[PDB]
Amino acid sequence: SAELFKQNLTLAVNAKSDNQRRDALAYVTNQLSANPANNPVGTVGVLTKVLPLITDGASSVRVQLLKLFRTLPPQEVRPHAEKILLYIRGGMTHLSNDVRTDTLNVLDWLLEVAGDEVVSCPGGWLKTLNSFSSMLGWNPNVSSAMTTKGWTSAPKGPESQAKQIQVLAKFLQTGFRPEEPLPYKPRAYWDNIYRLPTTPNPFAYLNLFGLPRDEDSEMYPDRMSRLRVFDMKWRAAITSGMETAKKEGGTVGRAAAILDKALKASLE
Amino acid sequence: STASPVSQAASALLPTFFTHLPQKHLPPDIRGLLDRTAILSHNQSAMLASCLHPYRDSRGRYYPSILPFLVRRFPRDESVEVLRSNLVK
Amino acid sequence: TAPPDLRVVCHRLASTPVDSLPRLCPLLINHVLRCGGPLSEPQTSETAMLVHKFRTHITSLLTGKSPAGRFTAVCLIKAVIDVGGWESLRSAEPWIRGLIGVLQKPDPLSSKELSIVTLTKLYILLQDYQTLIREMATPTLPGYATACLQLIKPPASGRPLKVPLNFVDTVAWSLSKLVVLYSTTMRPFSGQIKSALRPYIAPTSSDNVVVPQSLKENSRNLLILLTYTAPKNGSSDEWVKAIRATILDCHTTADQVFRAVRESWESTTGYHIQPVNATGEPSGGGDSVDELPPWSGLQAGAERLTGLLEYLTAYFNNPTRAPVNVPLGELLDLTTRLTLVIPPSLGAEDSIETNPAIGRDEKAELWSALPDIHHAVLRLHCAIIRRLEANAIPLATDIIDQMVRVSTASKQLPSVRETAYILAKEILLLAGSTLPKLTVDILIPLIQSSCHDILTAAGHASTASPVSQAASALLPTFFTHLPQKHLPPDIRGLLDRTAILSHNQSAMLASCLHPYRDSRGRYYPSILPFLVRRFPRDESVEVLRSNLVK
Amino acid sequence: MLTEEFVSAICGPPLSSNTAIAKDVGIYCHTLSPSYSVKSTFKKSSVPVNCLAVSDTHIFAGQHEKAYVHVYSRLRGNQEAFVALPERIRCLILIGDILVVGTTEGRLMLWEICTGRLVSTPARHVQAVSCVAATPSHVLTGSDDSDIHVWSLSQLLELDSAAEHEPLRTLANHRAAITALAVSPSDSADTNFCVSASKDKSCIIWNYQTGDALRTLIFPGYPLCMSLDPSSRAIFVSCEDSSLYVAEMFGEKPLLGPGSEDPSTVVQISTPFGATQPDVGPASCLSVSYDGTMLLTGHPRGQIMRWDISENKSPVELANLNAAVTNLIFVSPFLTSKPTKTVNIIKPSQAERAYTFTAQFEPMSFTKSRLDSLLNATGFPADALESAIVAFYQP
Amino acid sequence: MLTEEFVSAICGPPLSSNTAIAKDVGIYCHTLSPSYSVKSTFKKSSVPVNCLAVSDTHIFAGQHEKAYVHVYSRLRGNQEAFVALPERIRCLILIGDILVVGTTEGRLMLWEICTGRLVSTPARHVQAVSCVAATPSHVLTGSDDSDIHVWSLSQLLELDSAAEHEPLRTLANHRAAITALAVSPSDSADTNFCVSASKDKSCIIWNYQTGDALRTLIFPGYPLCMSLDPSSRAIFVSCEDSSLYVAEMFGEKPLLGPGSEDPSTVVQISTPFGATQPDVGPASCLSVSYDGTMLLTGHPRGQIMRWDISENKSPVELANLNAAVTNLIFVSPFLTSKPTKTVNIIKPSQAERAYTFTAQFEPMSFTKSRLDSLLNATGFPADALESAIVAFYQP
Repeated sequence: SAELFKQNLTLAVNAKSDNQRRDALAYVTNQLSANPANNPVGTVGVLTKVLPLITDGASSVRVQLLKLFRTLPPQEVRPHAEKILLYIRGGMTHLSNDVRTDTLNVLDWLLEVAGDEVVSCPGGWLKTLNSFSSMLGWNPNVSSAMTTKGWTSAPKGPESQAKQIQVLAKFLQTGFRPEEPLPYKPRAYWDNIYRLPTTPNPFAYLNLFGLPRDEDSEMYPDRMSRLRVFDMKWRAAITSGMETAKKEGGTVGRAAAILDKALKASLE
Repeated sequence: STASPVSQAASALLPTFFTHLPQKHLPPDIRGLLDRTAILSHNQSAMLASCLHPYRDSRGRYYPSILPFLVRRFPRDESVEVLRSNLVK
Repeated sequence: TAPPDLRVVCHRLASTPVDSLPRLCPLLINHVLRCGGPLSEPQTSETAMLVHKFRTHITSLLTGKSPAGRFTAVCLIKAVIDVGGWESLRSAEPWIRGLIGVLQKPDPLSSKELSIVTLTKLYILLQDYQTLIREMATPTLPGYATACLQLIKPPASGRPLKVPLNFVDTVAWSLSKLVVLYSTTMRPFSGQIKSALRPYIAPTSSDNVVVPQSLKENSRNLLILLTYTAPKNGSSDEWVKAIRATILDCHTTADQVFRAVRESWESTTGYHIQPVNATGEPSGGGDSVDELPPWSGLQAGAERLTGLLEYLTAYFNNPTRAPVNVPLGELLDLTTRLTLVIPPSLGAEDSIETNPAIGRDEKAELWSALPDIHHAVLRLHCAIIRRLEANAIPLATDIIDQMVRVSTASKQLPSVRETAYILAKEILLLAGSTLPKLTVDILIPLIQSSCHDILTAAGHASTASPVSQAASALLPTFFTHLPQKHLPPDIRGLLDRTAILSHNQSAMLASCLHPYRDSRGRYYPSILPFLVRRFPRDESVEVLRSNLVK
Repeated sequence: MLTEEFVSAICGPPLSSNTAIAKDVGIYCHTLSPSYSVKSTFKKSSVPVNCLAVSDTHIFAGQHEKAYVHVYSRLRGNQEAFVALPERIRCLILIGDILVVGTTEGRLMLWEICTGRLVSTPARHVQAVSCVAATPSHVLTGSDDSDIHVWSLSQLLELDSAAEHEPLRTLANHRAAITALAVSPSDSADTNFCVSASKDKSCIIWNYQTGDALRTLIFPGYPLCMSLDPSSRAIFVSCEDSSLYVAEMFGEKPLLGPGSEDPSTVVQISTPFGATQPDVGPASCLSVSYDGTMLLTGHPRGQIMRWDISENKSPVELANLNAAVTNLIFVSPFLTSKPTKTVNIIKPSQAERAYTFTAQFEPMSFTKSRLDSLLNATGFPADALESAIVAFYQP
Repeated sequence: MLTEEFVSAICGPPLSSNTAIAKDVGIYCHTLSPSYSVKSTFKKSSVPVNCLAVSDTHIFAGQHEKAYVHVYSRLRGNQEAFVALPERIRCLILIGDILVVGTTEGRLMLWEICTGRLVSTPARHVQAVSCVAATPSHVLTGSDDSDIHVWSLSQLLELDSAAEHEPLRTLANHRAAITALAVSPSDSADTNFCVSASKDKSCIIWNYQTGDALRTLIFPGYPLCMSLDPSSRAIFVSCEDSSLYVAEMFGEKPLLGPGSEDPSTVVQISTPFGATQPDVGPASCLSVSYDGTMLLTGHPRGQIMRWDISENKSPVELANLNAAVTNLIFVSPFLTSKPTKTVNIIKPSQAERAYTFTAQFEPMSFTKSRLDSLLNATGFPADALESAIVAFYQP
């Protein structure tokens, strides 16, 4: 059965036939749902193979990737959020609106299984804000690029915009969730020195063996620094965005209402 | 490069930022910068101080210890020989 | 908007007279070091105008007739080449020739010394930029070397040297710094340096000149590093030949020094002791170029041997260009020969074999001369340990025997005891955890002497002494790097008591980390209550308190 | 920027007909961080298990079948030396500039690469010496005779030593051939330990300076390879069941320490941290990274696995070298100041000569002068300036 | 090997009518090693429990039911001061130069004996401050309201701070009056602890910088006093049942550490290390020697009892003082070099004045020179000799 799993995954990631790919991916999803232990290549290998496929032109194939994600184990997804989030950046960036919507669904999945890892991983906050503001069109950089010097030009769907504002509001409330301390562990201080670290990807804050990080790629694990950088750099732009979405009304207005609630709780 | 007097004064101050400074009010980026400075400067006193004065997050979980770096840079120094005291019998 | 530091510099240089400018030099240097930005700015702004005026005024002071203005120019040029970077480096071509002209003209010695330091800093800083060596360092360097060798070259055989030996020290230090970087350029000057530095290698009491210690060290370093200028990559061959010639000179001097004592020493290398005439005072040396200046008298032979041993020490104190063949066997044989002759206790002069023809005054001079020679041998051993690190483990057994023999021969000299403590710390840190019972038993008097010195300095039998500091540095090593099973219980008790009374935190940590084992098997009590009560807030003491107790 | 590097050595003929991977290349030098990339190659070597040694100047590689060691210069990127040893080489490690070689006859050679001096111990092992570990003070040799011999390095290597060399202690509570040895970096008499793996499915933690057995652990399969974590907290061992086991000494049930049980009690370990598929094979060699978070395992099928202990239980394939990867050795990313540089290596020779040491003397600035303060200080020091001014104004 | 000394204070009227000891004398100073003798006496005081403090220069002794502290000059042998306080003294300790006094009205007072400041805190307590302990950063006050408050020394001793002082935390798990307090030598946030003792037959070990209660200990009688051993391994506790108990924190079963139980689970001690007869009575105060092998108790009938902790021998009577020994304080056998010596003290006054610190400055060579090396070195140094000879021969 392991050989069948490997060949079906290889055909799903390499074949030219949308129907054969969706059937192979449904087969993999069915085996993973029936038994999570039935994974010869591991969750990391499955993610590494299926993550380039999130930009596929086939919406149904993207739906079976979503189902495969939702049947993957979240505790195994959690240590490897950064690669998934980078592929999510690619999905946000790709020009197809259906690909953007399915990648928004994938981002909602990844937030559901691991919010803290996404908002604390390197580049997980400000580059996500770059992506959201770019494909909502509230980007100050894009506005400055569109604006000219001296000249004064004249001033310038619904379901997609509502989904985008909903995912942005969910990401913002996830990054600004209130946090409570754990109770006292009697043997934590000495085990921290005399035992191996149980934290996934330890020494990430050192970044000794990695590329130097700018403001965009720096980690913001805690809510206080997240709120500091957010109020320093992104408050006014998405504030104007939510006011504009409120003036639009409709389902976009409802998504603006949840966004307003989240940003008001952030201001609290 | 040679060691400037300002560098020597800062190196003598680096362990004190761990030993005699409240780490619960310290931002995580400054703690990371201090740990990077200690590791890349090979300050065994600062690495021992960082191991013995761990950083609590907002969650309450301690950060991983520098100790794998200290034991590989100074394997037979008194700083690690005192940490190996649980096997003395 | 130029810096206020630059405005202050320009205004004070414009207003202050040149005769009072040297008194104003300390604040001007601080202001120039504050001026980091505009001086490093490559080539209109007031910053650029003031920088151009400042450089023009520097050049005017350097080319002016005023020696005070020249001194101020040297100080400002040193500051500018320190703070301004590559632009200040490339805008300094007339400055190098002006600094050499300061050396050539009859300027005062402080100005000449600061010019030498500034030129050495310039030639060192030009090594980073490969082209500036070609346009700038290469043409100007032979003139600087010629000026320095003219300053330190003796004017005549019947005339003394004009420049002070402290200035010869500065010249030798500058050439020592420049040979490692510009071997090809100053290859032709190697002949004059070897003739100029000949009296200062091993000066004796017969030279009638008090040679500075720093001059001796710098001359030794320069004549060792002069192998860099050897043509056709003869650096290693010249280094090996020179160090073997130094060992041979040590042996030939030691013959005339030790003509009184009949030696049982034999050579593994094969050197045989030449016969020495019984009549007359012991003499050595010649007027030849390769050999050192002559000396007369047994004491002068002793300082000659001490200076040659310090030159051998400088060999391990100086780096080499290429891999070299270090004669460790010959050095070990030489040190064994010099350490097998030892001063006696009170009344053992009859016990030690002596030549009948040698008089009592010459004998007493010899036994006074031996401790300094043993001290020089121990310093040479310390240098060998420091340079080789784990490569002197093959030599570890013999140096222990020589150190114990020298210390037991002269345990009343504080300098010999301090050097024995330093060498003991180095050897025990190197290979000490595997010493046998016999070696541990024969190094016990060193432990007793160290504990006695520490307790005497602590007052529980004084003040701070170098011997006390060396013994306190050695004290934790007796716990960390010595076999505790081979130690007698009284020695361990003395060590623990000495550590407690001296409040030595490192020694007390080591004693708590190394419990003592007897033949019976009973746990001796630790000194942990003393350590926690004297150093309560120390981090390592906290770890010991939380670990050893559990 | 810190880059972590490792040197791999392969043995045997190629197992697949791939024109991209050259057959005759035996040694690779790689970067693990920030990504996999082959820096350099070294030619014509078939290096079995535990016959590779890496130092900042040279790579020593004992040869399968032949009684030869190939010495490659990392500085010049070439094969410096073909050295022939008197007997078959089974294991080879390097301490300092002294190469420890354990033979099939049971002998140990200590070869000093700078002085060109070879010291041969008597055959105290009745069969082949399988594994050897070293400290600056001790050498531990575990062999196929179910015996581990502890030797004093300072006693083994001396000038004019003619007495036959004898081990200080012998640890023989094993009952099978010793597969692996690892030694804690501590040299103290009370805190040091070693951990040994043998073919009787057992690993014993010993105090090799006092000759006491601290702990006994039993695995379902006999351990092929072992490495301690850098911080001495845990042991990572591979087994013949293609499994990777972790053993932490200071957990809730501690193997060592004050809370540990009696040394006579034997711990059973049956929970595997990881497992490799049989098409990859059991881990022939293992190494641990500088931070200790990652460990590399080499398999005789040709694959290299990277294991992230915190992140992913399943290994991640770096590459396939098309030959049995017998050795993986990590290199420290930090440059260590060593007072001598071994540029060239003196071949072993048996002749009468004075003890000569061959190395390049680096600049460490052991000599300090008062002119150096003026030279290395920005500007001049204030006392130097004011002394110069006073002597200038004085006639 | 050491000469240990200890100071005792008596309280109340003499119990026996006729004795060799003078009825006037209230403070005794004795030498314990090598022989027991009364080295000195101090005349008139009636010191309650925990109302004595000893420094290198002075002895501070609170009076019974009075707002008076008698200060005796230990370097002169007489009584220097009769310092009055606004409120009566329940307890007092000395740290550095600050006398910390817990009063009868629930107030904390800090008298700086070198400047004259008397900083008073608002009455956070509702009853009398029973016991007080001090770290270099914190002050813990346990009162009869079953409350212990932790204060920070810097914000207590700030010069121009006019805001009301407030405790950082309130360690309130006890249910009765806090009898005793002891503090670990450590001051780090994660390695410190403090042990309380209250009238609910309980002792709680807290971390006084985080507020967590690490351990709860039940004694058959309510504790009177404790003392930590010098190694912070054992807590010697006197109880109402005329018994001294030893609670070993880190022994075969760790109260604190990795092998401990939950903090909620309570450990009961029922094994008495020592017992005293009913005529002796329960020990009013406990103290441990500098070595830690020896322990002293004060008993209300006047006798001081020496107990051998190591040998576990029977206690022996040193002398009888005919009055209740309320306070026994050991003096460190070694002398610590203190930068300033407090020869005289300044009485507390509330007036508009500049901040003046009054002490004597001791010579400890804060300055150095080339001539100081010439003076201190035996003979002259060789370099200075050489420079002198060169300057002499220079024309």
